[PDB]
Amino acid sequence: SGKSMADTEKELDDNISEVNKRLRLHTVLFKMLPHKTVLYKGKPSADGERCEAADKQEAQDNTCLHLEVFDFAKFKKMELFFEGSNNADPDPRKEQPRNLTKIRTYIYQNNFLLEDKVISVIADVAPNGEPAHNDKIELFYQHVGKYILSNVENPIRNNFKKQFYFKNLDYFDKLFTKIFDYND
Amino acid sequence: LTEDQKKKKKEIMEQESLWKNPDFKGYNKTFQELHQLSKTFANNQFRLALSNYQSGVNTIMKNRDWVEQYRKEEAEKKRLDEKWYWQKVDRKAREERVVYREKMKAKQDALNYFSKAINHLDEIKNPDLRERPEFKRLLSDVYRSWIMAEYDLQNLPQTIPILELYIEIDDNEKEYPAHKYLASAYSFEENMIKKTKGPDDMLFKYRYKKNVHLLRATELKYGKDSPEYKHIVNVIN
Amino acid sequence: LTEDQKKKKKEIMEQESLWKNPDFKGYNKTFQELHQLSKTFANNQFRLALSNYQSGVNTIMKNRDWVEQYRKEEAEKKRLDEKWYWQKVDRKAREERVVYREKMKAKQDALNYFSKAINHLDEIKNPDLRERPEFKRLLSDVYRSWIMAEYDLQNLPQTIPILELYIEIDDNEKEYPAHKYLASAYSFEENMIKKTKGPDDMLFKYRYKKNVHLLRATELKYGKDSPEYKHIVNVIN
Amino acid sequence: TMTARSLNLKGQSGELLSLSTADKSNDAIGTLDAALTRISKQRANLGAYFNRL
Amino acid sequence: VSQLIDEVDRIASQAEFNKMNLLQGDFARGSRATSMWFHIGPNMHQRERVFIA
Repeated sequence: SGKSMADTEKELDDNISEVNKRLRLHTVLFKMLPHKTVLYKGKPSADGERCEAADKQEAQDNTCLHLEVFDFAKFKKMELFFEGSNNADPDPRKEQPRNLTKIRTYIYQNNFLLEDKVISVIADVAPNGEPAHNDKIELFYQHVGKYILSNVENPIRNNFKKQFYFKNLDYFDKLFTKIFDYND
Repeated sequence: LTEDQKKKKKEIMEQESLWKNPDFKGYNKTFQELHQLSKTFANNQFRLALSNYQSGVNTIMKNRDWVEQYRKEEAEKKRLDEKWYWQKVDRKAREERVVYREKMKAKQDALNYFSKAINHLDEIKNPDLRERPEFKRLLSDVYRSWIMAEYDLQNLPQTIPILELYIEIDDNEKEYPAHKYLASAYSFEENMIKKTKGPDDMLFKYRYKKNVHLLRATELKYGKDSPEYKHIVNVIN
Repeated sequence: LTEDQKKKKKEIMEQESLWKNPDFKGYNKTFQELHQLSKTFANNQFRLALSNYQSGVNTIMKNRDWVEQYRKEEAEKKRLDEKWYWQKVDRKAREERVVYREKMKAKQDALNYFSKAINHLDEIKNPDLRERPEFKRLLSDVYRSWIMAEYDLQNLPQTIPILELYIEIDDNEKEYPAHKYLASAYSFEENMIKKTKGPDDMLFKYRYKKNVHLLRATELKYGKDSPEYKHIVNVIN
Repeated sequence: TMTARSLNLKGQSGELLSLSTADKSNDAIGTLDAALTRISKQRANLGAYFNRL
Repeated sequence: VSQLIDEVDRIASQAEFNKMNLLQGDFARGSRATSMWFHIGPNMHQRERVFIA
């Protein structure tokens, strides 16, 4: 019943929160690849929803990580936008996390269907706040129209986070971690 | 183990249990919960869908009992014309055929019942009711038993559209066995193309889909930032 | 050494590795890097071209496994009618025949796949796409495996038009193995004219082209006005 | 049907004035079994059809 | 003698009729347990069994 829905949604809110708390750690990559993975360092740009790769990838003032994920075409993209500047120290083994201001992800291939529609773009504008931040997640739907996850009926809202968004958060946080471990 | 690892370990054990080959304790637990959910749901078409699903599972359970009884009755026979090795092997092969053919018929009857359970759930058109955990909990149980019934008889290509519908339904997706079976069934299909010298588009389609669900199964059971996830992706490329 | 000589030494070793006979780690590396490029390219016809190329090399890799298994199975046979020298001489010769005939069919299947990879690349008509590093690397790798598949079976005249197309692509002309194989294949053709008592125009054509690619391979590996460059020039002049 | 009804193997090992050769002898004859099977049974369909008519 | 032994193994392996192998160890079972059942009368239960290897 609605009890099972409420508990499940809570588990998913916490699942996206714990991974967002791990994603905020990838600041360690600014002073610093696994296969199918291309990482760019950059800055939040344009309208604030996209990440612009740096001319200087190693630059100390980069505050966004742009990761492109490929398989068999570009399949996924993530942009991690961080609040706050990086530590002056050039050694990445010493760097600390920065709460994310935003997480923007794109799905191009391996498109998931939520009630038969594809949410190709997901924009999280409060990834390190209260786990229950569905009103902070914009969904761009293709059959791309803007919907807010909190206005999604709920299962639907639950399927969104478990089938689309948690996936990208955990897929990307791991690919960023691979790059870190390989160069660290 | 950390709060995330403890959660993951606990969940994988619950998921492996969820996909456990059917037995009487699991049967009892499943149908006691489904009937309580039916009473909460108060929908005649769901009640009918559950009645058919339960009849399908009963077909499977009765078959498991038949197979033990049959093998027992055969074991207890005196074989006077079994002087040669080839006679023993022949008779063994004939036993295996009788068991396989009866299991095949039980699967066909069980899937006719599962199909009826789905046809009744299809008749619940109100979107407020189709989004009920009671509705998709049953539909998940039907497809799960359906997938397993086919899997046991090596009908792996047939499991793909049902596994795919299964993981799209009501939060099932984070189930490691669901991705393991998808990966194994896709692997079979890849091997079929390699053996039958089929088209390249299907070879690599199936190989890719094996690798996607192999990688996802790896992520789920062995964990993010495991040597295991690191290795699999580096091989997959 | 100079900075250019140190750089050159490194590059020649990388080029020798590039032309290494296929194995499982090189197969992985080769397809992994070709996999990188088709991803960025995002072109269905290039995706198909790579799908066919990889199926071609898979034919080659499956054959290499077959050849070991065949030789293994023959080695493990007890050969009772093989007590005189000529008898072992025969069975060795037949082993070479069956392996050669199966390798010939594997080459034919691999080249049908490579031909399909090229036919799909031919369908990329936009000159802004044909000039992509992704396009040129795959087209080069398809030609390289094609050259090697023929080379291994001594089909050297057949390697010439493919080597020539290869060196025209994205600085491939600066590859020492490419000029070594061209020079060797041209040398074979020169020898064919001398053995079959063919026309002088073709004798000199093939001799000339042998010497051009002999000298160019020398220049590329040892450097202009090196003891080795000076030597080859003095022989030709 | 057309020659591409079976594995239409052309030429034979050794020196030729063509650019094609047959495949593994073992399969080549096996292919002719396939050719014989494919066409004869297609005649069987026509035979059977005649009986239907 | 040596080749005479090898010839026996080859006869057993290659001795085919209507693409059935009649001598090697595919009796009383090969990939399938089916053997040489002959249907001698017009009705069922008018059958014979042959095995050999």
